[PDB]
Parts: sequence; C-alpha cells; structure tokens
Amino acid sequence: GEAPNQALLRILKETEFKKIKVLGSGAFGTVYKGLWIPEGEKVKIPVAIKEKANKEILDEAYVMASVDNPHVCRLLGICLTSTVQLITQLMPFGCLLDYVREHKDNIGSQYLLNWCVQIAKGMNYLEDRRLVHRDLAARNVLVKTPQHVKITDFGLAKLLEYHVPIKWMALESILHRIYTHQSDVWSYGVTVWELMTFGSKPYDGIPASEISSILEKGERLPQPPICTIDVYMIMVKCWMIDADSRPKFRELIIEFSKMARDPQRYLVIQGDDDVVDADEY
Ligand SMILES: *CCC(=O)Nc1cc(Nc2nccc(-c3cn(C)c4ccccc34)n2)c(OCC(F)(F)F)nc1N(C)CCN(C)C
Repeated sequence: GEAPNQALLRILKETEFKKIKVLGSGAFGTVYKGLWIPEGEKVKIPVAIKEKANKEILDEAYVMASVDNPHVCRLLGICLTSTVQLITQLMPFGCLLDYVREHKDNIGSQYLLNWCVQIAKGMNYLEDRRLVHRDLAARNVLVKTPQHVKITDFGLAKLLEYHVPIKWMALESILHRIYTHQSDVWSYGVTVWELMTFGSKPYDGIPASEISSILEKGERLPQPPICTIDVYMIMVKCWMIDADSRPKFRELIIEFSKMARDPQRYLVIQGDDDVVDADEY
C-alpha cells in the first residue's frame, strides 16, 4: 500500500513573471532568469523559467512538486502557455560543476566536505521519498550560496529496483538497466570525484562504449591529488560491484560530517526592496 501524494501543483499566471535574461539554451529548450511577483502580496521572487516534451516537463514538475527538502530544488509552479514552463528557485551561482571549475584557486576543504554532506542529505531525503534520481552529477547540483547547494534535474527520476549518462552509472545500470538508491550511491561517488578533482571529466577520453568493460576488469577512477586515503576509500566503497556493499546515504552524511569538523586532516589543498528568496516564500 502506497500513501496518497497530496502535493499541490501551483499554476502561475504568465503576467506574474518577468523574464529578465536568458541563462541558457539547448535541446532541453531555453532557461531564463526572472522575477515572480504574485498579485497583491508585495513580494518579488527570483526564479528560473524553463520554457511529448510537454509530457516530460510535466513528469519533472510532478517530481519536483512532491519533494520538499533544504537540499533539493524547490518547484514554485508551472505556467500553461504555448509550451509548458517550469518555474523554479533561481540559484544564482549556477551548477556546481561550473562553479568548482571557475573557482579552482579558491575552494577550501571546508566547502568541499560540506558540499558532500549536503548532497548526501538531499539524496537521503530522496531515498526516504522512495525516489531514485538516476542522474546525480556535479552538473545537476545547483548553488544557492557557496554555503548552500541543492540537488536538481529530476528528468530521469522514478518513484519506487527500477527497470543515459554512462560514466556516472553503476555497473548494474549499464549492463541490466537496473536502478536503485544504491546505484544512486555509485553516482554520488562519481560526483564527489568530480568535486575533489575541481571539475575533471570522469574517464576523460575513454569512449562511453568502453566503460562497461573497464569497470568489469576492476578499474576505477583515480585518487584525486587532494584526497587523503580516508576520502578516497569512501569513493571506492561507492563503486563496489555488490550494490548492498556500497554505503548508505545516511552513513555518507555521518562520515563526511566527521571529516568536516577537521577538514585539513582529510583534504590537502595548497593555500587552504521586496525581494524574497523562494525558501522564505
Ligand atoms: C551549470 C550550468 C548552470 O547552472 N548555469 C547557471 C545557472 C544559474 N541559476 C539557475 N537557477 C535555477 C535553475 C537553473 C537552470 C536549470 N536548468 C535546467 C538550467 C539549464 C541551463 C542553465 C541553467 C539552468 N539555473 C545561474 O544563475 C545566474 C543568475 F542568478 F544570475 F541568473 N547562472 C548560471 N550561469 C550562466 C553560470 C554557468 N555558466 C558558465 C554556464
């Protein structure tokens, strides 16, 4: 027996939001930066506006409407025009992959380990909601402030095993298309590796079709220069063949929290008006 999903889908008036500029474009479509000004209440909310694809943006709106956690992106509503528009919280510092690349010379160990805690909290919450993300990656973690990140992009999420980006996927997902919370743990491991390498590309150069063979042979991603064996062992554990031998998200929270209390012991880095944010509306 499953519980009824009593989330609210808010439908917004087009005249309530002003597109300020284009943040980005691609196959997906066009994402704009804007404000949402609900009629009456004196409030201006910074928002991102994302303009069968309709069925897919609706599937994603369904998922984002059903999650509410400090480390998961919040859905504000949809607007029913020509194409369906997703209206989400504007995350001013962009995705975490671009952020660590753009600020390599300024990311301390405190930030890196705190991001690992926060991402783990967000994923643990998703697991509580019996939700498999299926696309966890540094590109899909947004930065509200350098101190606060949130998991985004639920275009592949599935509400529960469940029967694609190859270099972030567990071996079971590449071979048998099986996805669990524990295959999300594998993707968490690759995401942490991305952050610890300040944005390197996993298996850079290796063709995606070769990835399945490499993993079967026992090879894994290398140990990042800044990583003590303590941190790298955590990543390696996320890449075990036996899915139930990988750590749980609730455990990853615990481990990385301990490390975040003495960060320089685990990461060795050289030189180590009426505007309302959505979290307060
Ligand atoms: C990693 C790519 C990226 O994040 N670019 C980005 C994003 C924001 N803020 C933001 N907030 C909420 C939702 C989104 C978003 C959702 N989807 C599906 C996207 C696709 C492509 C780009 C963005 C999204 N993004 C951001 O905030 C800037 C500001 F607040 F001023 F609007 N800036 C950026 N950029 C442009 C920085 C990264 N570039 C180097 C690509």
